[PDB]
Amino acid sequence: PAICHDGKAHFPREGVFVSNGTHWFVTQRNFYEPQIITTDNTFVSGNCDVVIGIVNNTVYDPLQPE
Amino acid sequence: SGWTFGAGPALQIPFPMQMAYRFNGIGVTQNVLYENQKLIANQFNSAIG
Ligand SMILES: *[C@@H]1O[C@H](CO)[C@@H](O[C@@H]2O[C@H](CO)[C@@H](O)[C@H](O)[C@H]2NC(C)=O)[C@H](O)[C@H]1NC(C)=O
Ligand SMILES: *[C@@H]1O[C@H](CO)[C@@H](O[C@@H]2O[C@H](CO)[C@@H](O)[C@H](O)[C@H]2NC(C)=O)[C@H](O)[C@H]1NC(C)=O
Repeated sequence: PAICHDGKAHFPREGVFVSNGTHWFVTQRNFYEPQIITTDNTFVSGNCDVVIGIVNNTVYDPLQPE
Repeated sequence: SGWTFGAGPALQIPFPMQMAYRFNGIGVTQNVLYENQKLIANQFNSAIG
């Protein structure tokens, strides 16, 4: 349902989280297209204790390297 | 499978995920359901009872 980077659930703005076994991606509902889980396609709103089934994984910040 | 079985083959999806998708359908976003899932389950069970 969500992804916990640093104590914060990251829900997908559009599409669902999928993992090809080891690496988690965000894809649309009606067509499989994996995308790296960034802050653009995910919105953070939560505490990461209430959601059930949340996986930890990690998110990629497109501004930190720059 | 939610609505996916109404279009083609049934796409097996978890029920909390399907419910969050239904909430996204009506402009409520997934975080509401994933933060109130126990309350929603209790309300649904009470209504069905
Ligand atoms: C899931 O997909 C990812 C691709 O995002 C795989 O990661 C590797 O990514 C590099 C990119 O530099 C590719 O060159 C590799 O071919 C990818 N690995 C594989 C096995 O294809 C990741 O390994 C995939 N996970 C599984 C279990 O297949
Ligand atoms: C996901 O990250 C969380 C971050 O809070 C970690 O949860 C830890 O769980 C252990 C076991 O109860 C506690 O002792 C720690 O205090 C928790 N926090 C940290 C920062 O270690 C853990 O790394 C991951 N948990 C799961 C279930 O994947």
